[PDB]
Amino acid sequence: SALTQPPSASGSPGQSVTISCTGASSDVGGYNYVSWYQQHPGKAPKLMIYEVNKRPSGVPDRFSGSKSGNTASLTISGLQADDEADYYCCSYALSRVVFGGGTMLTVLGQPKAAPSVTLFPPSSEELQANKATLVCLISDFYPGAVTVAWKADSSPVKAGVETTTPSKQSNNKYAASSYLSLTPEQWKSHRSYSCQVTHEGST
Amino acid sequence: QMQLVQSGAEVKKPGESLKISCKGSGYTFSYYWIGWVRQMPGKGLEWMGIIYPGDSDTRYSPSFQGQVTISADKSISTAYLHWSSLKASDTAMYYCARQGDLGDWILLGYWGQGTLVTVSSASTKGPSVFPLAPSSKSTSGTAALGCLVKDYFPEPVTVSWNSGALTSGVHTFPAVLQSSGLYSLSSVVTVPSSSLGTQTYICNVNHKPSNTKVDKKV
Amino acid sequence: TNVYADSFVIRGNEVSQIAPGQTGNIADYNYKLPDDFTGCVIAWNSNKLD
Repeated sequence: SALTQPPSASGSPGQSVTISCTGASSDVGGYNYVSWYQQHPGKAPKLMIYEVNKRPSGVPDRFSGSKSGNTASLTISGLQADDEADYYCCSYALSRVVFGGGTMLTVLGQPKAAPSVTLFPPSSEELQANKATLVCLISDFYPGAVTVAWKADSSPVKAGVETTTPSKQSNNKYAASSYLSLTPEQWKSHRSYSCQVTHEGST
Repeated sequence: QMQLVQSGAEVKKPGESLKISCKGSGYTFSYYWIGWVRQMPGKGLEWMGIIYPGDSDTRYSPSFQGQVTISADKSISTAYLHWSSLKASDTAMYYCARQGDLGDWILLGYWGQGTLVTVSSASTKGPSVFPLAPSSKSTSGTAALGCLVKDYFPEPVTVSWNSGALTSGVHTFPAVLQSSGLYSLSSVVTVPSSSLGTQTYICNVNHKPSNTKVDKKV
Repeated sequence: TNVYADSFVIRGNEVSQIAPGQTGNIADYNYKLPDDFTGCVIAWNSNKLD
């Protein structure tokens, strides 16, 4: 059977945390055929724990495996900045390896502030043809979730809009960018378009 | 020191064959299980199969018994991963793993660098640049300028400023997938409002897949 | 009425000792079978896996 893991994990730096893993298999050889892997954003994974009663050589003692019944667990001695990465558990009992759903780990302690709205109107060169698009950017926010909205002359706009929320930097700070395409005639049909953040209310 | 090297990113149209490689070094490529792992954008790892350099004793995944093939060459110590009629869902990062000096024979203690694969119905088309002039009606405070790039499928498209100058105060945000299959990004720069048009404030866009150079001022 | 599927690994040639009546350190100290044993002895190469 396939493995399962919590959707995401959270905890404050310095405090210990435990990540669960359900679906461990077994065979006539034993019952400790469980391993764990870590993968930072933008690179390949890395083996972290195997044979939960032990661990690979050279791995720091900050990672410790455990298991109880049909559910494995991974314990971290202390959360740190370098612990923000994905974690996956695997089983290798029946001569087969199947990875679980994974999980995202993040650490708290960072201060919250205000997002950064950046609005640019259509360019003077694109309006001369049948192509125009608005640009709105957001950044300088700790939360990893945000949505953008558009409106013109108090009339909301919900057509032809795309937005992403990638990371600005690796220092706990994400960013986002959105666009809104339209024709030059539609631009002059109403007042100047506006951008909305809706990160922490009216913004 | 053991290490594995893989081929660069691969781009093809839907329903086309593809084959990549993964060469290992620092160890005898005779007695170490080799395999490949799938990982779609935002998804977890997915194992597909392993092989033994000593003999072609392939053990594919139950979900990849006929959708992909795995093989390796002992005369050069380089694995291979061939596809047939790539589908839209095949775009994913593929890592080649192998066993270590300890643990089980399917522990996969080591991993590769990864090989990216992407497919799309739209054909390649050079990027279109547009200048993002500052707001002349709200010049109060700090001014903001930039250039908008649009209508480019290739990912390697990048942007620069002043041919490499302006190390600070400049930033380029990643691209976004458009409904038409193309991508679009934007680069901005923040400087004092009194410093508008300091020397040239010119944008610089590069495109290696087609070697198309686009220079435009804002 | 019941079945016991035992399993273990040897160096290949020691299989000659895993049988009723046979002798050797293995059959004498690790895995001894009675005269009334009833079953099958199956083995295969596992140099790549074990």
